[PDB]
Amino acid sequence: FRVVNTASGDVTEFVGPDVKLAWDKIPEEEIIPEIYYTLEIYDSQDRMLRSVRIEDVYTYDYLLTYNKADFALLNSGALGINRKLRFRIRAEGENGEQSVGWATI
Amino acid sequence: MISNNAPAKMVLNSVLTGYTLAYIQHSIYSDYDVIGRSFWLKEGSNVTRRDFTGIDTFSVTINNLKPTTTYEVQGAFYDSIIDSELLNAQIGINLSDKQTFKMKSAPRITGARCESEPVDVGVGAPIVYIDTTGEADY
Repeated sequence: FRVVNTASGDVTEFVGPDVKLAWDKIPEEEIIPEIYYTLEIYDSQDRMLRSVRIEDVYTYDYLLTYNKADFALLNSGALGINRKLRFRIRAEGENGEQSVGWATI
Repeated sequence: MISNNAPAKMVLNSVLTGYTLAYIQHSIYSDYDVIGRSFWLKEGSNVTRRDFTGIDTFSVTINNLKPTTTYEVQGAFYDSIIDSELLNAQIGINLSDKQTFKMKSAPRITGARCESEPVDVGVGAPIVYIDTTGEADY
């Protein structure tokens, strides 16, 4: 679970206008017919947004339009962008339960 | 842990004034995501936005300014995160504090004249006396 577009000097910095996010395929996904990872996004304050139902995709991009147009206005009540972010993904069973725990940024 | 950083607000070290061109010395950006720098002039009645591509140099040259018009300068670097609409809104830019300077006046000639001394023998050498009102260095 890593941010590919992280800046060279600082790992905790991403240069790109948007956030492009990638992760490795979970092991033992072959036996299970379907696994969808649930990705939790937060802000400087712990605010739930952009909970995405994703199947068979190992890379997610959080576009600038997806960032400011959708939830910046929704939460802040105005166009003002949000910069500080937290990410949290966890595998989910198609029929069974989810994974042992969420994955750290 | 992952986070985004707005460009640090710059400080306009100095501004040299020309009655048509403006020279400004400003600090250097310190953030990787910086893509360009922008400025927000103030004619006193209408606000004009000017930006220059590239951040190679510490100086800028604002052109097409109204002579004999004081202006206020405030601007900062905007990174790839900042959008054109957001830049127009100037919400997350964190611009620099404004600074007021007086824009010089172009030269003008107050009067035109020419006089010469009468001479007993020979010819009086023509001379031109012309009185100006400008403030240009030369």
